[PDB]
Amino acid sequence: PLQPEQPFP
Amino acid sequence: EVQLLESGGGLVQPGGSLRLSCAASGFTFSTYAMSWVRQAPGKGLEWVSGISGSGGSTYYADSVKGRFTTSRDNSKNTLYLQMNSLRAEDTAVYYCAKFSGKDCSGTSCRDYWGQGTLVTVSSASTKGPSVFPLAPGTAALGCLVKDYFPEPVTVSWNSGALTSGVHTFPAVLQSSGLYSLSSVVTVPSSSLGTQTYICNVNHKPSNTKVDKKVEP
Amino acid sequence: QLVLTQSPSASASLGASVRLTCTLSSGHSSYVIAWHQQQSEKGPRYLMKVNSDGSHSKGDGIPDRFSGSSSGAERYLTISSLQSEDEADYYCQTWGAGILVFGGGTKLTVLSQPKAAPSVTLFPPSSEELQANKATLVCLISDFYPGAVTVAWKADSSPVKAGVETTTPSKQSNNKYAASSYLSLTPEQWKSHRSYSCQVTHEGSTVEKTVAP
Repeated sequence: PLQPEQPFP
Repeated sequence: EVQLLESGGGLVQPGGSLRLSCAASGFTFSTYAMSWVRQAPGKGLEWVSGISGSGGSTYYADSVKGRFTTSRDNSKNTLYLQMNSLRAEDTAVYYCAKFSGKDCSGTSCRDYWGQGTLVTVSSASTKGPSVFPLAPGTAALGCLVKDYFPEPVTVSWNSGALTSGVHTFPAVLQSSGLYSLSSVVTVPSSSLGTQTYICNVNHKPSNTKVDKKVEP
Repeated sequence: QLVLTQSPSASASLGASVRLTCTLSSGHSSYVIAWHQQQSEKGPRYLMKVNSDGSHSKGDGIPDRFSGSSSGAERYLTISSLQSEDEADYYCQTWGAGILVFGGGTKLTVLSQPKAAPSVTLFPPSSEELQANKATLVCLISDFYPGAVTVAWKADSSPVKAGVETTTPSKQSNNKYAASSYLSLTPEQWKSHRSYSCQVTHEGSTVEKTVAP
């Protein structure tokens, strides 16, 4: 997959 | 710059509860998500929890889910970790931390750690130390900090006025389960009759504060 | 599942360079990782970030000797001109949906450091502790390298094994090792023998100190 910009939005 | 300072660690019985705090400064607290990371003795870093900048979303590792809770106060700039139903394997140093992610794009992409605070989950109870002096071109003298639990112990000399020559040794964990350490200072052999030497031992888990004078 | 793979240990020589490797599990080959340094008995220190185009975001005061690079699923930390202070545990760390993920950490040993003989100080029981009907001998061992010693206690000449507690050596700020050994006695035994001794042995050579009532 793709990693999100931030783990804890 | 950024500063993160933990507090609240200590000794807890199995099944008990404990709340950790992390005071943050140097940045706008609410614009960053805040994390907890822990490290059992001799083991690797283990993620515990994360909380969004707004406090609107919390995230937990499976190892603590349903037992640990995280919160934050965006006026006091403080992050919290509330522990319940503690187990022996929760014994660790707990670090407060701030991980930035992908934005940012220079120094805003840096991460930051706190200093950690030790959490001990054990059925063993606290014991304060007994402190004994160690007498006498240079001379060596010290203090014996015997039979305490748990870690840590701080030792200063002349209330912070004496820092050079001071070496506080790591504690031995005796087979009894209690710790002992020694703190030694190297001083000129001339000021032995002139200068006064006091070690200041402090063991927070037992509220023990001892000032011991060391004479020949 | 998102996993970071690090070898447990790594070693290179003083003044040389070393490469540490963090490998992402398949399917996360474009992810950003961070390198964190943790010296013994200290909290972690952020070093930099590394994405697929290498790049960085070095922390404050991180030396130029430290650099990062990338290739496929692998992320690297390279430390050139190694110093004793570079001995540490190095963790890579990444993140996914609602998680952080850490590698297991790599312990870096910096080889070829100078041997240093131990300094030894031996204290007798304090007067106060003897009126507490106890007696402790304190043998303090510092400024030695490598970090391995054996201690031997002797009641006069006869060696004594009971009542001995000895720490594992740990690295001090001077980048040399310290340890200590404690001999518990009854005040009877302390006063019976003409002396007691602490023998520290380090790389085949023995340093001995002695105390008496």
